[PDB]
Amino acid sequence: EALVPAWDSDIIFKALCYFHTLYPGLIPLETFPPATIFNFKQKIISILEDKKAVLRGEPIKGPLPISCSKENYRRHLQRTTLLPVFMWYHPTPKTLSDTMQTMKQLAIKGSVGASHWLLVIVDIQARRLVYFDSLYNYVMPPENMKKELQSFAQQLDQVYPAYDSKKFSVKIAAKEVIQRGSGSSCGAWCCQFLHWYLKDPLTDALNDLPVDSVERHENLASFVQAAEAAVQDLPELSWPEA
Amino acid sequence: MQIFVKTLTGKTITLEVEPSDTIENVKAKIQDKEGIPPDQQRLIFAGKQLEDGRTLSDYNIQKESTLHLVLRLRG
Ligand SMILES: [Cl-]
Repeated sequence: EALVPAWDSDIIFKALCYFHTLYPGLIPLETFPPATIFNFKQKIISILEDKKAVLRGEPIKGPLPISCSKENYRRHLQRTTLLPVFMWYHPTPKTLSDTMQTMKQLAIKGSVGASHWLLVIVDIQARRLVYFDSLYNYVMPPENMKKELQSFAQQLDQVYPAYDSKKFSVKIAAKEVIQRGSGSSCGAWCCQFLHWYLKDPLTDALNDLPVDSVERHENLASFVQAAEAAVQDLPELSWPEA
Repeated sequence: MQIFVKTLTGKTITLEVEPSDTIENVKAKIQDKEGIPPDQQRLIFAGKQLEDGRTLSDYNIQKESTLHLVLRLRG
């Protein structure tokens, strides 16, 4: 029974909560709503500004999560070393506001359609931005996304300076298509890649996958079965303690 | 009394409710405005999920309080 169903915002959130218990530097950012390709940079800048405020002992400007107490959120901003920025994408809408309307319409229908889950990891400790597209070039060619992210890295060096002067670097994770053998396995792939990264931030696991699509998909099914078992009894709509 | 319900787009819905209203009755009032079936809705106030079988007053919700509506988003 090797099924990989299309993972929704709720199971992705529960996996994040679980991954925080294992790696406390990960902050389980909410996915209701997740970021988009049109506001992920703004969302990350807002989070980093709040972390700077908590380190100075000042008030936060928000926005606050809805399933976390304000004081627990302040404790997670003090702790965190890694931002797991899930992004929901659809090829039809071309602005932020049009993408939010498309997201509501598909949420209410219960349809996957042409929608896709992407991941940007902000590694604060390594100063690394990592972009993972299981479909390789679903949004745009990778050399175009690297250029956009290189300009954003320069902005982050001003927003969130280190003690020393180290500049943010950019990694495009997928060197060719990852997700073969299914149209609906993107959210599962994102969580599997994030777990490999947490185990090893230099991971080369994407370059060591089975060649035939039916075996590669079976292995991801095993991960999905283990993750669903691990989160099943963890608290619904409730952040863990920092 | 009036209360507000925030959705994923950031748009706010206004409802007319009494404190003795059940959470299932609130979810029906949201269906009347937005066309979302109650079984697809979860509601949050003060960091906690509001449970079917309880009332608004069981959570000390007051005039002009804001609730959050959560949906499941596939991809
Ligand atoms: Cl954290």
